[PDB]
Amino acid sequence: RFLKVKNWETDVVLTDTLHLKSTLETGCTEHICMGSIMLPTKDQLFPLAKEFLDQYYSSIKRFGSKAHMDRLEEVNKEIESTSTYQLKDTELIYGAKHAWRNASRCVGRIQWSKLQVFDARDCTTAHGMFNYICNHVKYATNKGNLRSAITIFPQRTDGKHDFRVWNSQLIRYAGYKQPDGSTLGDPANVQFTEICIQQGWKAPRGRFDVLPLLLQANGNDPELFQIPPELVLEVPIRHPKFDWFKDLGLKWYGLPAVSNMLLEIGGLEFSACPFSGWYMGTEIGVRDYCDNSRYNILEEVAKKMDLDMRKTSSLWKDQALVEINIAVLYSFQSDKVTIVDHHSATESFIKHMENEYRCRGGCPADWVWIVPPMSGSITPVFHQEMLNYRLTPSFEYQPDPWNTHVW
Amino acid sequence: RFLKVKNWETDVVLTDTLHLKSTLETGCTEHICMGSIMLPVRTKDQLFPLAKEFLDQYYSSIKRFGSKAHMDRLEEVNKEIESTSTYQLKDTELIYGAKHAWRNASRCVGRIQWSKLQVFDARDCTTAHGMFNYICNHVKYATNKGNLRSAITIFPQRTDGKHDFRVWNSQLIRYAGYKQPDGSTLGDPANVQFTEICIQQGWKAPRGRFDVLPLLLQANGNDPELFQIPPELVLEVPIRHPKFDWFKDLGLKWYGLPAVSNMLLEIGGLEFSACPFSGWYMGTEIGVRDYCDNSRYNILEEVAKKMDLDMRKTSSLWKDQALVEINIAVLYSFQSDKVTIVDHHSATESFIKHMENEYRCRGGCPADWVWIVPPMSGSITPVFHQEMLNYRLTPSFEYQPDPWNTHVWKG
Ligand code: HEM
Ligand code: HEM
Ligand SMILES: Cc1cc(N)nc(CCc2cccc(CCc3cc(C)nc(N)c3)n2)c1
Ligand SMILES: Cc1cc(N)nc(CCc2cccc(CCc3cc(C)nc(N)c3)n2)c1
Ligand SMILES: C[C@H](O)[C@H](O)[C@H]1CNc2nc(N)[nH]c(=O)c2N1
Ligand SMILES: C[C@H](O)[C@H](O)[C@H]1CNc2nc(N)[nH]c(=O)c2N1
Ligand SMILES: [Zn+2]
Repeated sequence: RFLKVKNWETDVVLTDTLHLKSTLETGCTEHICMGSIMLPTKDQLFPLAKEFLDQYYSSIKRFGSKAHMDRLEEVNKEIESTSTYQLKDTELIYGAKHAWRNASRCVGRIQWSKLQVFDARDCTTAHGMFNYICNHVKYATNKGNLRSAITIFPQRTDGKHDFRVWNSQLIRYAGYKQPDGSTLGDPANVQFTEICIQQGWKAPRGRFDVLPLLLQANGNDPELFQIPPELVLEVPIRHPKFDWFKDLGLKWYGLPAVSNMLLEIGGLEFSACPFSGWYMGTEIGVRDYCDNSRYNILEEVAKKMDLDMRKTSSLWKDQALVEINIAVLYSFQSDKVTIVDHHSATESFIKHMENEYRCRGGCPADWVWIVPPMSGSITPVFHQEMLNYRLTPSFEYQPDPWNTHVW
Repeated sequence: RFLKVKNWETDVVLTDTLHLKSTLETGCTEHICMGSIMLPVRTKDQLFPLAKEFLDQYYSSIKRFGSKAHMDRLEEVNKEIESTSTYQLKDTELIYGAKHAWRNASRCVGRIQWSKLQVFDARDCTTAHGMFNYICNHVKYATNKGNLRSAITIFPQRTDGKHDFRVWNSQLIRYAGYKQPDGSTLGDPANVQFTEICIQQGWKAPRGRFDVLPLLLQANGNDPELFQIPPELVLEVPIRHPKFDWFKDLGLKWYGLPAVSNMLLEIGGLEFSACPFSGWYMGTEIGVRDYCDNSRYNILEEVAKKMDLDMRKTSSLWKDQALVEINIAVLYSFQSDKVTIVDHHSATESFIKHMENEYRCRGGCPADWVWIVPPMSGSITPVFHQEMLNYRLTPSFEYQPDPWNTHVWKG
């Protein structure tokens, strides 16, 4: 019932009580741990509503008050009458902020409470969606001084009228499968890019083509929009010592903005809720650049450093990896685009865990995702036991829309 | 019930049926995953099912399930349990059991080698001098002048829990740590406690940075006894770097032979509380963890100083740079001295092949991602992108409490 987590570097022991509130399931059993798997009615709705409003009214220290009881009856009467309900602005902001607070895979949560929430529940068309998104992009980018934000389109109704952003990120690069046999640009986005072309996009067929938005409103067929180029801040990648690095033609965008997830607050489902923060360096340098199935540039870089690639044991991949990552961080810092390195981000998360344990009785965390994909054991999160459990409000995956949507 | 695991780099999808033969629990529930928790006297009643289950596995593997030899062995074990309250394994059952414990070790990336294991049966051992001799022979055979060979030595099983055989050392070869009055540590901070015990038991500590610890050996539940491994048997590698000539002047070396001596081997319900085993190192065990943990030799600062990295801002990745050069040095040193070692690229690639073969032939390969992914350069190794399923098969290696916490001192 009370659970302990030890840090094996500092011997610090923390007691988790928060997990008893856990309200969704993990995919694990006593017979099998699924910790490393990527993806494991009016009656239903009121408990969910109650559960959330109880926590909300607890947070403003008004639990069991008149205002609390009144709201609970209001929502009860709204559900029984309308089969759903609407969140007050204060509730909405709280729910979004907590969805991030509870994201067990997010290392950047020390920032959870500084989230700008843009209420787009009045949106009705894809064109409106595009306006709301451009404003989000520009507000968050902030000339390089990045600011966390989320924009929240209308909640699901009968699920025949969903709002969806088809892009997986607001800003991503196209991928085209070539007669050659290889892949030009980002191999992660072939299927979506093809979908764009099929809906009508004029693809330029470059390596770093910013994808168009594909926006679905009120269950309708989605439409294409190009984000004003002047709103998409990009960074050319150079190395502080290797002059030749720039000759790779590498760039990345400043704004990371996940657009394909579902926000669940008090039982209500917000299927279009793009949110953005700022990058940890390894996300681009290790994953985007080096993943065999991504831009996969290790071989090229190594050659330019003139390393012995005859034998795995010269650690040439590791040598090139560090340099690629040094360059990402240098390039962003020099251009004054907010970025954080894995040492600093994981140290911050450790301070955040301790705060959550002391002020909330715990912090759900998924070690598999929290430990950076390079230099794991020299960051403090490596040695930190973590308990992973599912709290609501939350962000959830949802099927890619082209699998669901009927045209 | 079938379970799928996907590789996100290759899209290879595998199907596990083997998790169905799982007995022991995980620590996880439907409501909480404990997959990153480090550490998540049997009756007759409990013993016979465990025996039967083991002997069923064994007779299947030799293609003799349900033979007369199979039924007779069951009945013979049956009686031995009913009459003596325990039982003895045949040599072949022990070999098989020790190999399977390794095969089943979900946190071990080196399992492609599981069927090549030299088993030394030390169940006739009765004294701590006896154990010492057994362990010297294991050390010599395993070392093999640098061409390392996997081996395990198996001392008599637990009886009433009052007569346990234990090796108090966590590894057969490890360096002393000495906490100084000024609060700093000389040698390996990981071994301070055990070092103190050794000194308390009467070891004369040389007090250097790399002193091989004496063996501390308990036989038959008796108080343990100190023995120095003959230095001629302790293969060491001095650490130097291929391009950086100042690296040797750091004064570093390490031992060639990784040999865990504090785990418990469980076979068919029987508990073997002293069962030291050894293989060979993956380079990152020394260069990432032994040298670079803040709680260990903690050499990252000194190395980066000497490389003249920019150390004012963590964002130079000075730590990451030093870490790679240290690990380059470790592998270069071992290879140059012809001591067996494997890098983390080669080991993880080998593990992925092992894992697919295991799915094809055994219907599964239980695997702990937290432990299998190397502690540097995780995502440019093929395990990072491999979904794994973690579950517990017997035979197995388990932890046990350190014996200085449980031992009843005789005097
Ligand atoms: C502000 C700085 C932020 C940093 C440094 C950061 C960092 C990260 C990183 C490194 C990951 C793992 C990424 C991967 O390997 O794909 C991640 C995942 C995640 N982040 Fe954060 N993030 C930030 C902002 C935000 C915000 C504003 C939100 C939501 C409002 C958010 C929600 C999430 C969620 C739900 C995941 C896991 C998603 C999944 O399971 O696929 N992050 N974050
Ligand atoms: C042949 C060369 C071997 C290699 C390269 C290898 C590699 C490794 C590594 C890197 C670890 C994780 C160690 C740590 O991070 O502390 C490990 C764990 C483990 N190894 Fe292997 N190993 C080898 C041989 C063996 C042998 C011979 C056995 C026993 C017969 C064995 C049984 C285990 C077990 C039970 C664990 C997990 C221990 C735990 O749960 O803490 N290994 N191995
Ligand atoms: C806000 C934010 C801040 C930050 N620094 N980085 C990101 C991008 C990393 C990220 C954050 C949250 C969710 C996802 C999607 C991960 C994913 C999902 C699926 C379905 N398949 C994958 N292979 C990967 N990616 C977003
Ligand atoms: C045969 C073998 C081959 C190889 N390449 N490496 C080793 C040494 C690594 C190892 C293998 C098995 C068990 C342990 C003990 C790990 C441990 C456990 C706890 C509870 N705390 C720790 N700090 C460390 N370490 C052994
Ligand atoms: C807290 C965490 O589970 C712990 O530090 C583990 C993580 N993964 C590991 N992996 C290996 N191979 N060895 C270890 O000691 C650890 N330590
Ligand atoms: C199989 C494994 O679960 C998968 O590779 C995960 C591992 N850890 C990760 N960690 C982060 N931060 N992001 C990822 O996409 C992944 N992929
Ligand atoms: Zn689990």
